[PDB]
Amino acid sequence: TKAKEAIKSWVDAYNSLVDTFSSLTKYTAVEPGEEASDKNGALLGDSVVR
Amino acid sequence: AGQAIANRFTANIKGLTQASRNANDGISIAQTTEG
Amino acid sequence: VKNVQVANADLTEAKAALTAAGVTGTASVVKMSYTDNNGKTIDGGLAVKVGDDYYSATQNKDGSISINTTKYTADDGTSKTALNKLGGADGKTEVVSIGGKTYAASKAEGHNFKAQPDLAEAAATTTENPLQKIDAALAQVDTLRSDLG
Amino acid sequence: KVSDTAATVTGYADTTIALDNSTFKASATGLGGTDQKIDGDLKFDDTTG
Repeated sequence: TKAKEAIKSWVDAYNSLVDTFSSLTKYTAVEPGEEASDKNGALLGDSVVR
Repeated sequence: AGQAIANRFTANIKGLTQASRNANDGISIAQTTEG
Repeated sequence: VKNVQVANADLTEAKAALTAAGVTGTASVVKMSYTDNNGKTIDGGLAVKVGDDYYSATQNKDGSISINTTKYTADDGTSKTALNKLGGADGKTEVVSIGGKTYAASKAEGHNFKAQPDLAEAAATTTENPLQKIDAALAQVDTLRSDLG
Repeated sequence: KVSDTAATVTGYADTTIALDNSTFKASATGLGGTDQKIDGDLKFDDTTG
């Protein structure tokens, strides 16, 4: 039981980390492409998250 | 000249649009390559 | 059978296919079995065995027994009807003989080669040098890494 | 491993091109009589031979 709960907590922590990274690298596609969209991740294209 | 500065600025705006379109295409490149 | 029936003693369907293609002659038809260490075996169907080669043949609903000849659309504009073979080291998978060589049944059948020129093929055995192919998957990741960088 | 098993014919074990059927029926009707046209298609029997 203890190992099972530790595994569940570990996978939940990793999933939360991945969700945070995905939301932090958020982007929105704009058809005109005149300028970068407002809904853009600050650390988008940076070597940090990758 | 008024027309010279006018069409230079309009070409600058069009170039901004095109360069930002290519930049958004690069961001979509990054997203598809992430997938 | 809606068609006129002649027993497989004459083997006129294999005769037609092979001789009209002009590749080989008549050969018997046997049931296919999966010899394995565990011993599992499922019968795909009574298929033709030409020498070492084994061409898939299936029985239809009306009792008709015909070689599994895939009618794949070719670049000539007409659906070429070519008899099929086995693929993979397992031999369980059915593959199509196109252009003189074996291909997987994924894409090219059912549409002109003008859309898809080359079809993906399945290796006749386990894929060559597996450790180097793990290295090649890492090299694919490294090519995506070069593009990303 | 792919192994081959010898087995008898499952049913009549027909074919694709086969023997021509129009001339098959014509020959069947060529024996004689006033009317010998066959309803349906012509098949094989064991009691007759």
